Amino acid sequence: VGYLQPRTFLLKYNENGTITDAVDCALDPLSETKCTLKSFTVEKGIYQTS
Amino acid sequence: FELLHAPATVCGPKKSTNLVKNKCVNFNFNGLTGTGVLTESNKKFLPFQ
Repeated sequence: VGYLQPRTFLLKYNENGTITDAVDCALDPLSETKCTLKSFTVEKGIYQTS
Repeated sequence: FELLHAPATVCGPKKSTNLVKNKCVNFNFNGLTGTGVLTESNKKFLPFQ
């Protein structure tokens, strides 16, 4: 039994519209970086969060 | 009543016509209008969408 909480997810659709990956934001410092860039590959360097 | 939030099931006194393809005529599906050529598409959708 679990309760749903309002979070931020980045849905990744394939060639058929099936959700195969979802990255949750507002949890880890690495996940917050991918939330702004809206991508899955983050290069090296310093970035801004909030 | 809401607008553009659920599939058509009420509508009003508007009779449906035929379907013409390969033409840049107007169309209307569940209240949503527009202008474009209705062609073929290899991609498929979902039954609950």
